[PDB]
Amino acid sequence: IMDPRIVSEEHYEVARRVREILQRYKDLQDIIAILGMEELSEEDKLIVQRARKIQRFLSQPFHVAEHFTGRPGKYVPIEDTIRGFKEILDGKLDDVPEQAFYMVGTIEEAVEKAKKMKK
Amino acid sequence: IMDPRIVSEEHYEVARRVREILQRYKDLQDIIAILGMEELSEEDKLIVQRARKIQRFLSQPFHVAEHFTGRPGKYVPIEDTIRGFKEILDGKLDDVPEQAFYMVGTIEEAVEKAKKMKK
Amino acid sequence: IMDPRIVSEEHYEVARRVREILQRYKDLQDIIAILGMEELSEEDKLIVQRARKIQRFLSQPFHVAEHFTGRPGKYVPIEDTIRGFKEILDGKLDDVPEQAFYMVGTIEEAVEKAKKM
Amino acid sequence: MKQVAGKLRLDLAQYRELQAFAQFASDLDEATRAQLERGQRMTEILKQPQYSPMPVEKQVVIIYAGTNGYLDDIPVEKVKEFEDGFLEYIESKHPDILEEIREKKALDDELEEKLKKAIKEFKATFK
Amino acid sequence: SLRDIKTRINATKKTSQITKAMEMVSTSKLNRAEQNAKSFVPYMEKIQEVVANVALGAGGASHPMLVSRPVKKTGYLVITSDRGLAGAYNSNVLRLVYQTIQKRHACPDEYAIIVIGRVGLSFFRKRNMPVILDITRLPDQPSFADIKEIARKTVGLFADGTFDELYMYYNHYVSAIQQEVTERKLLPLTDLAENKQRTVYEFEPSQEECLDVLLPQYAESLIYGALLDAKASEHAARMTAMKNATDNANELIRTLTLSYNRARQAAITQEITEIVAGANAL
Repeated sequence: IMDPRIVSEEHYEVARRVREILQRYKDLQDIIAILGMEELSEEDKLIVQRARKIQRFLSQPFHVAEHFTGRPGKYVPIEDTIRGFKEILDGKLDDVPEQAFYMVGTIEEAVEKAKKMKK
Repeated sequence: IMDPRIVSEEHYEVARRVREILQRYKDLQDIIAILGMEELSEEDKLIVQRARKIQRFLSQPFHVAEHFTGRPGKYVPIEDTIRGFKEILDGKLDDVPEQAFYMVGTIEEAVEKAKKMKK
Repeated sequence: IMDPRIVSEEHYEVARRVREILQRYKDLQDIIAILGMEELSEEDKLIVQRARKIQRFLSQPFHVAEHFTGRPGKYVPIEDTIRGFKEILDGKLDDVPEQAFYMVGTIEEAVEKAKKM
Repeated sequence: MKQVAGKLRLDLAQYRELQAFAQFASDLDEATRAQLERGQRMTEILKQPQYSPMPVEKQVVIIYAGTNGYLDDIPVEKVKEFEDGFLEYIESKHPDILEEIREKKALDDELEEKLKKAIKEFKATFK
Repeated sequence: SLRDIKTRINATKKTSQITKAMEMVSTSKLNRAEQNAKSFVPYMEKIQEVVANVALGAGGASHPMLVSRPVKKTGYLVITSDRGLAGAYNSNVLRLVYQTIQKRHACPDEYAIIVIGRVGLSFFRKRNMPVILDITRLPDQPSFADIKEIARKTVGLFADGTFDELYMYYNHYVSAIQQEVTERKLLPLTDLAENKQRTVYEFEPSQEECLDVLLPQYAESLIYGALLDAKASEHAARMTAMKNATDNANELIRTLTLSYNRARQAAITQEITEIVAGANAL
């Protein structure tokens, strides 16, 4: 189903942009372990910072996982999945800490959680 | 026999403290093979400085080896090995060069071997 | 067969000197890629020039190639190629264009090709 | 294609080696900058979508335009928009270039017409 | 494990190509640093000789910058690089200045420290030592006007009588493989050059005001000269460090490649023998 004729235009764009930023980060994180993060350029630093947040926002608390997560469980509809990933790709939430995306649901919760974290 | 119940408390602390420094230096070993030790700073640098001395003080001239090298063989009592490694770990012999712990018996021999070199 | 007990002393020396100059030029190639030719030392430049001319003098116009190019073809005896490279290594022909050594046979042909230009 | 693809082979071969190391560096020699910039643009011309094969006459025209370096003022993201825009101007000339490239296959004689149309049409509209 | 060692090869291959990128870019920057330094040498020669000749010729020592004085307190200038991959370049200048301050002074109030570069600043921020100036983020190509205000503070504090003795620590560029940790005494000018050939100078401007103008020009020139050599030696040090790092990675790639080929052949002979043993049994 990941064909431009079947899905919406922004669904196709957001899905292809997620794979490119994470594929770029995958090859670059290996280098950082030997050269150190101080030696890489500003475009690389920006890709690392956004890729970390994207990779964590892919996480979600399941209803069947309450015993393993200590959380109640949440459902996210397709429009909210597309809307949430787009703000991260466009850099809107560069200020939010990378620890505000673990086991969360909708993107509004990440901003509320950052306020609870006093930031 | 390496259990708190069988060995002396002094022996158990010295033996466990030796394996921690040797394991930490085996973790740094894969990165220094490329970059060398010029990048390392503070405790990681000090840990390799002591680990070098410890690795050499485990070498001993045997009586059966007199037929290969002109050096006489040596027998080292348990009280002398524990005291020598304890002083190396504490840092009392940090000023002595690393080449003064090769094929020796007791810690006092390292002091005179360093004095012979004059460095 | 490359040992001096089978090949003559000049055959061994000419082969060793050719490998030493070509190996030294391969080192300068990444330096030449990052920096300009004018910056190299006088001795470094005197080896880069020699190496390019020696590498071109290794080239030869074959007889089977007459269907694809105007070049007729050339057979060079062992005694003539050893004699030729020895003159090049001493710098006797450094005051000659690099194209004089390109796709040629014996050393006298490079001299006549230079005189024609 | 033999006349045009020769330049593509050299420009693309010098790019495969250069990007693996010189991609991150801010200031290098102008030659290396031009080699990277040309290699990035030629690797955008080779990208293509499914079920849209290109006739050889259209392929040699776009490759010729890129190899000669007329895309040096075009951003790396705009190269795909330039392919469709240039091929739209060529729709008016399909009657001329289809018969000449399909029958004569002589891109050596055709150089004057390709250079004239590509430079005057885009420079007049883009300025 | 055959699958595990392959990841190490892929890592070493990419990281070697990146240490090679840092070698080529540092090589280009070393040439500009040496070219730029050689361009200011004629200027440095002209400005330093004219101020030296008027400061020592046809007159006695009567100015606080030239005259010997009892030392109440002293200052030190040490210059270092902003990033850490330069090799032993930063550690050796810090070693010499640290051992020297400890050898003749036992309290932090006795001396003042002037430092250039993030690693030098970090070295004085860690442990416990005072700092009067902490400049960082200077451009790759420094101009005479870039460090003008930093030099003005250092010579100004001396001219105002706050410091009685001043030293400079920096690396000197000799060759692409050799760089020397070097030390100089900037003030007081207890020693000066003598050309043995002299010409007349104007007697209208006051002796004190004339010296007060030419002394800072010499200090600014000397500090700028030290930076030119320090940036050239930094790029030379990083070029050698990256060359060795790339060579160590290329050697590790062939040794790992050979081990992978042994594992590949071992896995195939073991697999084929388990297959044939099973077929023979059946």
